[PDB]
Amino acid sequence: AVVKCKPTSPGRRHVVKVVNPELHKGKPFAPLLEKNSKSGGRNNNGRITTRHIGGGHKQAYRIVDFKRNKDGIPAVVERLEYDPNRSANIALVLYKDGERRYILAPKGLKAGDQIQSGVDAAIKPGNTLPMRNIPVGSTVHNVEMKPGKGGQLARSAGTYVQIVARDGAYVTLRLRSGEMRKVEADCRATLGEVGNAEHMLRVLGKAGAARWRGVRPTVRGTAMNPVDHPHGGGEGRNFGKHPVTPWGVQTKGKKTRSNKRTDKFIVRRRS
Amino acid sequence: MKRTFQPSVLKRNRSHGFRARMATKNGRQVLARRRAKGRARLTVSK
Amino acid sequence: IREERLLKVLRAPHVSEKASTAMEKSNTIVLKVAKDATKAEIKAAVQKLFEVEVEVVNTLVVKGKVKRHGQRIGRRSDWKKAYVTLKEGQNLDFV
RNA sequence: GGAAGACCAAGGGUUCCUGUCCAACGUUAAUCGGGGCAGGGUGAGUCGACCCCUAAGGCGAGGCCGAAAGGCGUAGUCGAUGGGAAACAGGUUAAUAUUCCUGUACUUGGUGUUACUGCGAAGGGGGGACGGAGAAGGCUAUGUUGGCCGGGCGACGGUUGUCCCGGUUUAAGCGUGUAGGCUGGUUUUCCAGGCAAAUCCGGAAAAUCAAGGCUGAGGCGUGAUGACGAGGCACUACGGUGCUGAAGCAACAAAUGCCCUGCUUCCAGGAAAAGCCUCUAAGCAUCAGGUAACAUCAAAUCGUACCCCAAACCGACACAGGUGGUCAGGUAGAGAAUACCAAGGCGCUUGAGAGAACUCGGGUGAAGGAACUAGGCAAAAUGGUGCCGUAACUUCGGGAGAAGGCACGCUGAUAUGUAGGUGAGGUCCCUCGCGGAUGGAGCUGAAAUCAGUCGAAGAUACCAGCUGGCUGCAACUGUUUAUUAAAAACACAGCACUGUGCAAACACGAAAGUGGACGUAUACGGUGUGACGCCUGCCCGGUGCCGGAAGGUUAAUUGA
RNA sequence: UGGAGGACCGAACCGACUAAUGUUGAAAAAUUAGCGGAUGACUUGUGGCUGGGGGUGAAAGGCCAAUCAAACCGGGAGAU
Ligand SMILES: [Mg+2]
Ligand SMILES: [Mg+2]
Ligand SMILES: [Mg+2]
Ligand SMILES: [Mg+2]
Ligand SMILES: [Mg+2]
Ligand SMILES: [Mg+2]
Ligand SMILES: [Mg+2]
Ligand SMILES: [Mg+2]
Ligand SMILES: [Mg+2]
Ligand SMILES: [Mg+2]
Ligand SMILES: [Mg+2]
Ligand SMILES: [Mg+2]
Ligand SMILES: [Mg+2]
Ligand SMILES: [Mg+2]
Ligand SMILES: [Mg+2]
Ligand SMILES: [Mg+2]
Ligand SMILES: [Mg+2]
Ligand SMILES: [Mg+2]
Ligand SMILES: [Mg+2]
Ligand SMILES: [Mg+2]
Ligand SMILES: [Mg+2]
Ligand SMILES: [Mg+2]
Ligand SMILES: [Mg+2]
Ligand SMILES: [Mg+2]
Ligand SMILES: [Mg+2]
Ligand SMILES: [Mg+2]
Ligand SMILES: [Mg+2]
Ligand SMILES: [Mg+2]
Ligand SMILES: [Mg+2]
Ligand SMILES: [Mg+2]
Ligand SMILES: [Mg+2]
Ligand SMILES: [Mg+2]
Ligand SMILES: [Mg+2]
Ligand SMILES: [Mg+2]
Ligand SMILES: [Mg+2]
Ligand SMILES: [Mg+2]
Ligand SMILES: [Mg+2]
Ligand SMILES: [Mg+2]
Ligand SMILES: [Mg+2]
Ligand SMILES: [Mg+2]
Ligand SMILES: [Mg+2]
Ligand SMILES: [Mg+2]
Ligand SMILES: [Mg+2]
Ligand SMILES: [Mg+2]
Ligand SMILES: [Mg+2]
Ligand SMILES: [Mg+2]
Ligand SMILES: [Mg+2]
Ligand SMILES: [Mg+2]
Ligand SMILES: [Mg+2]
Ligand SMILES: [Mg+2]
Ligand SMILES: [Mg+2]
Ligand SMILES: [Mg+2]
Ligand SMILES: [Mg+2]
Ligand SMILES: [Mg+2]
Ligand SMILES: [Mg+2]
Ligand SMILES: [Mg+2]
Ligand SMILES: [Mg+2]
Ligand SMILES: [Mg+2]
Ligand SMILES: [Mg+2]
Ligand SMILES: [Mg+2]
Ligand SMILES: [Mg+2]
Ligand SMILES: [Mg+2]
Ligand SMILES: [Mg+2]
Ligand SMILES: [Mg+2]
Ligand SMILES: [Mg+2]
Ligand SMILES: [Mg+2]
Ligand SMILES: [Mg+2]
Ligand SMILES: [Mg+2]
Ligand SMILES: [Mg+2]
Ligand SMILES: [Mg+2]
Ligand SMILES: [Mg+2]
Ligand SMILES: [Mg+2]
Ligand SMILES: [Mg+2]
Ligand SMILES: [Mg+2]
Ligand SMILES: [Mg+2]
Ligand SMILES: [Mg+2]
Ligand SMILES: [Mg+2]
Ligand SMILES: [Mg+2]
Ligand SMILES: [Mg+2]
Ligand SMILES: [Mg+2]
Ligand SMILES: [Mg+2]
Ligand SMILES: [Mg+2]
Ligand SMILES: [Mg+2]
Ligand SMILES: [Mg+2]
Ligand SMILES: [Mg+2]
Ligand SMILES: [Mg+2]
Ligand SMILES: [Mg+2]
Ligand SMILES: [Mg+2]
Ligand SMILES: [Mg+2]
Ligand SMILES: [Mg+2]
Ligand SMILES: [Mg+2]
Ligand SMILES: [Mg+2]
Ligand SMILES: [Mg+2]
Ligand SMILES: [Mg+2]
Ligand SMILES: [Mg+2]
Ligand SMILES: [Mg+2]
Ligand SMILES: [Mg+2]
Repeated sequence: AVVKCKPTSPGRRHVVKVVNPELHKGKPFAPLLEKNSKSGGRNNNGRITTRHIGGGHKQAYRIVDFKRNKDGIPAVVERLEYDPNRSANIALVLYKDGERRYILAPKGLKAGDQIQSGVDAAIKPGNTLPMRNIPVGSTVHNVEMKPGKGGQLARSAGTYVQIVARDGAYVTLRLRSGEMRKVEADCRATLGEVGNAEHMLRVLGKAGAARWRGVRPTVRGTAMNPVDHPHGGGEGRNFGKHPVTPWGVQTKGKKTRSNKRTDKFIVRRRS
Repeated sequence: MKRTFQPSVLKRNRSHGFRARMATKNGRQVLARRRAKGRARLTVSK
Repeated sequence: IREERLLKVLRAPHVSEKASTAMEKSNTIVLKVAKDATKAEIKAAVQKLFEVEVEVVNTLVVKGKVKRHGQRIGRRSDWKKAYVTLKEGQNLDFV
């Protein structure tokens, strides 16, 4: 339920919030939780290696199963939960034998849905399987790049991958970025899409909101002094140079991808 | 107003205390220099 | 415990108005004891050396004062004080 | 007097208390002191530290890495600001007291007996265990009045009365199980998910019962024939000592404290680990070990004085500055603002005169009312509660407290105190109780209307908006040049470009590694712009970036 | 009925808009009278982390011990 607010105060005005009424109100499933500490975007030298991070509300790490490797054993969806650790929602599911696991919550999923994973599984959303057993052209998420490693691709809300080719050991995917990539057919994937696709709609409306999300302010380079940035001071408002990162590398159009390892896999760039 | 020295014991001793010096090469060089100048007390200890 | 240690515990009777007060009124004596002795060893040592019955021993440590002698700043040594409770039974006296 | 009081933590380290002294110290004298000299003073199983357990973070055997020193990190091992057993009232010192004394308790361990008995962990599972906001019901601390008890008839009119003053205090514990919150219960069979095992956890299936369990403020009872207690009676070195000791209840109001780590709701989704409960593996089986009652022993060590809204800490000073936590009396008041007082603490360590100019901080002002000046700078004025009323414009919320106006004291009646709030006695019921209904004594107590009355003035003090019209810039709350700049600067939600396929770009590291992220293109980084609304036109010649490989050109290399 | 908000008025608390006094100060940045925020991008306690060809910066070249367009201390060093 994507909803605007009546503007009872200037901050509240532009706020669009997304209310999913189907979400579980009340505590997560404890045995599946972990401790998580915010790093302030700082490495083991205490320096800031990534700017604009910190503050933010406290979060607990939900342990989500990306390998989906408990096999041929049906499991049913108990409830949908909010995961602070990621865009998407999650599902708390119960395998027949008495085990519970969290998973990414795919679209069309709701309390009561039977799902299952293995080589044999039926094709319906929320089911997982190695991809040579997947109909070509089908839509999937939570895709592995190496067999048994666990899902990496299309974990965000509303994202998904289309399988456009099966050749020998390699299936070719149309990635969400628009880039054709080969992946070995033995990597499990999951049917449907990631749900809560309306995540992207929601508007913060006020700086404070962004600050809850662990995002600190961003100082425009050309505002700083010439010593701090290449973009540098001037008298009043002055630019004069081609745009660069704070470390001087050219931005706005320069390709920074360099790997020669992973090249044989990539068919074509996104455009 | 609020001046620069706001004392704390635990702070004082973790920062400059004997053991804190001895932890490192540099610190033991401090304690070397002091023992060579012949101080009354090397570090800050009670 | 060994007796050899014992005879080394108890330095001296502590003399003062508080002392006299407790000795008369509550049946308790006051001792300067070695800085390191403990309630066990003082209980033992009185019970042994004065041969009378100790109930309980409470203790404290006195920090010596700081003095000046001829501009020089010295520090009087620390020491340990012990309030030693005797049961109403014994009567210890001064001849 | 929401402190200039009382108690801590920090920090100090003897400044504490007594005697004695007055050179120096104390902005003066000082007989006094936080000064000098001497003595005394800090009493713990249950308050803290230690200790048990972990957070961020640190160190880190092996290990990876690095010219050397060294960097990173695994098993570990440290690290509280967090989690972990238990004590209260009264009495006492010149100075300690939750420690000493009186009484009354409590906890955890060791040994012992006795009765019973499947006990065992670094492994398993529960528990511990967690946000913001809100709501309001139950209470208590506490206070006010009345009853009660002791004393009082009072320097000046009046005061044997509906009169005046003072007291009306009592804890942990132990027994009880209430307002409230949470949750179906019990029995049986199966399943292997819980790294091995499981009778425990989770899962499935029947059977059966409806009350069951868990939690819980406070009340009541005991604790307590005790203590405390106004005072009185004896002695006193006039500092005190000893004896005796009345009443010791009730109604009402009431927290920000407790019930409540609860309940309702929101999204930004809200520590870890041990004690603690249970399940078993290796094991051990009449041993061991566990459970209960009685006896018995132990509970070590260190801190404890005094100062902490400061003359004792941080400011060179006995410095108009700075310093976290706790307690929270009265009348008025929305109130922890304010004004005046209580408990309690102080009069700020040079006075004494005089009553000029001038400076400082104020008070008042004829007539005028911004004519002052860079500028209404400063001053004055506004100021409260209820009711009436309120524009352009608008993003429909606002603007708006717009503007402007009206009543406001006291006394009486409606009512010798109403509406409400609380709810005794009685009668009835009861699954009999801290129960239910009825019941209305007492107690508390707004608001209004009408009639009167005082004053120049009733929001009489302190307290407590100046308002309106036009326009620049910035949407907005925020942030900033500690110490001359708070803005029109910065950020901002949003918008766009662009980079990045995960061993991500990028960043920090000669490297290992780490952050990005236990994220995954609805993600992440970088640059610009900066809500919303309307829009974002032309130019690729210049520099840049992206694509192209044909030719021309060119490095090491090879050596004709 | 409900109780949203970088909502409103307003003390503690946080801050520093104006004026005067102070300028060998009561103070090496204060006081007095007014002023802004005051449920949050708030505020504060204890502990930890980042180290100078560096940090950190809602960005003023601000901040890093009353010293910052490159801290402090010892050295080269009797620099020139
Ligand atoms: Mg670390
Ligand atoms: Mg960023
Ligand atoms: Mg995150
Ligand atoms: Mg931005
Ligand atoms: Mg600038
Ligand atoms: Mg810099
Ligand atoms: Mg530059
Ligand atoms: Mg500029
Ligand atoms: Mg210009
Ligand atoms: Mg004792
Ligand atoms: Mg002790
Ligand atoms: Mg000595
Ligand atoms: Mg006041
Ligand atoms: Mg401190
Ligand atoms: Mg201390
Ligand atoms: Mg002294
Ligand atoms: Mg004194
Ligand atoms: Mg004296
Ligand atoms: Mg003098
Ligand atoms: Mg004099
Ligand atoms: Mg004299
Ligand atoms: Mg003295
Ligand atoms: Mg304790
Ligand atoms: Mg650690
Ligand atoms: Mg090593
Ligand atoms: Mg290390
Ligand atoms: Mg430890
Ligand atoms: Mg410690
Ligand atoms: Mg602690
Ligand atoms: Mg503790
Ligand atoms: Mg005292
Ligand atoms: Mg456990
Ligand atoms: Mg906690
Ligand atoms: Mg909640
Ligand atoms: Mg009461
Ligand atoms: Mg009478
Ligand atoms: Mg109940
Ligand atoms: Mg008496
Ligand atoms: Mg409160
Ligand atoms: Mg409080
Ligand atoms: Mg004490
Ligand atoms: Mg004390
Ligand atoms: Mg203070
Ligand atoms: Mg005080
Ligand atoms: Mg001082
Ligand atoms: Mg003075
Ligand atoms: Mg002072
Ligand atoms: Mg303060
Ligand atoms: Mg008051
Ligand atoms: Mg009132
Ligand atoms: Mg007064
Ligand atoms: Mg008084
Ligand atoms: Mg005082
Ligand atoms: Mg004047
Ligand atoms: Mg005037
Ligand atoms: Mg006039
Ligand atoms: Mg006039
Ligand atoms: Mg006029
Ligand atoms: Mg003139
Ligand atoms: Mg003029
Ligand atoms: Mg003015
Ligand atoms: Mg005025
Ligand atoms: Mg206007
Ligand atoms: Mg009347
Ligand atoms: Mg009445
Ligand atoms: Mg009534
Ligand atoms: Mg009623
Ligand atoms: Mg009149
Ligand atoms: Mg009138
Ligand atoms: Mg103009
Ligand atoms: Mg602005
Ligand atoms: Mg604009
Ligand atoms: Mg502002
Ligand atoms: Mg400034
Ligand atoms: Mg200023
Ligand atoms: Mg590099
Ligand atoms: Mg690397
Ligand atoms: Mg991480
Ligand atoms: Mg982006
Ligand atoms: Mg701009
Ligand atoms: Mg071009
Ligand atoms: Mg071109
Ligand atoms: Mg090119
Ligand atoms: Mg402050
Ligand atoms: Mg500031
Ligand atoms: Mg002020
Ligand atoms: Mg204010
Ligand atoms: Mg405002
Ligand atoms: Mg305000
Ligand atoms: Mg904090
Ligand atoms: Mg800042
Ligand atoms: Mg400085
Ligand atoms: Mg430098
Ligand atoms: Mg330089
Ligand atoms: Mg030279
Ligand atoms: Mg020279
Ligand atoms: Mg020369």
